[PDB]
Amino acid sequence: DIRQVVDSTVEPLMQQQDIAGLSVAVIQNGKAQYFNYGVANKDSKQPITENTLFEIGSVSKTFTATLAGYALANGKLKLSDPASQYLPALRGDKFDHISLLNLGTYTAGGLPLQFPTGKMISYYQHWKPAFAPGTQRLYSNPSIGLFGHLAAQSLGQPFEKLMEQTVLPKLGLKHTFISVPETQMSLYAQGYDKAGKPVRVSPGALDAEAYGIKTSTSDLIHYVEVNMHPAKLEKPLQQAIAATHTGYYTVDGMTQGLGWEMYPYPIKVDALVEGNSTQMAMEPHKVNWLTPPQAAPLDTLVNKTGSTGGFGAYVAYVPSKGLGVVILANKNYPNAERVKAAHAILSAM
Repeated sequence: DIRQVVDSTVEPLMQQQDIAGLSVAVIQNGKAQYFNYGVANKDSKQPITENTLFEIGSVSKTFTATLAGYALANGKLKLSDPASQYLPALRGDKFDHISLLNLGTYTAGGLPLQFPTGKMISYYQHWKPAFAPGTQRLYSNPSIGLFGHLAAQSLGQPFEKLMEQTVLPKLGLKHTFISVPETQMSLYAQGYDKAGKPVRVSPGALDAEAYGIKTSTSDLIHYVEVNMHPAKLEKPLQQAIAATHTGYYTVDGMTQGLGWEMYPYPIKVDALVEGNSTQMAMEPHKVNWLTPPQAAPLDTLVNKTGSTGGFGAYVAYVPSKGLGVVILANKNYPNAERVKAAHAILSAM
């Protein structure tokens, strides 16, 4: 049944892309299944399992967004608030008329894909917007980076503390980390670059917010499951998850939430791949706001891509169907291949 379709999509994928290790998790009706291939380390030949820890890159962005949503559920913040409101050092002009919403949906006005502490603050102070806030989407790590920081500020605690001592335990995730603890170190997969060379993500400002989470398929498919079915979560988390799956604007058939991107389901794999493409990340796109932001409706696909130097993560699920797939690899292989494989598995389910 499922095990054979997953095997016949991932094995050829892994051979084609020369991936050392791949774990896949699917969920249906609250029930998870794990399909594990290859090795976490090419030297040790440590096998991949659903407890293997991977870097998930920009999928971290959904965790950041849930953190911000938890701050809003607890009255610490409004999405319309100006960013300067939460950081004195940014007061003076610019960030007085850029909203938190703007920062979180990448519409702050031209913040770049990546950074060229307070020296990152200084980056922001010297930054010259290319466009009016709210007019164009430009995928940017510093934008969601500051979104998370500010959301942490509002709650009077540092990002890392909030995430690990508050937000993740309350999601039931005990194998999701910003910093991989010493006892779990051996579970941390080795990442390999385009050439097969080992590499782990390198620290950076507000990395924790943008691309700094690592987790296993077991914890990430659970994350996916409570994002689909939040009714057992405490109320502020429920409200938070509603906030992240709210659509605030459209950009080419894709409707933007907080961290999560959303599409009609079903969708052609071709429509799904072009929505996750290289230029839909690197090119600026004008945005049709939703004058009344739209609560999550049925027949929607939720997905997220995320990459590091040596890792390739992808998440896709359709909440109204209760269907979710997670694929974690210790290779940054192309996005198109990730959605193709996810799409196949979801269909078969």
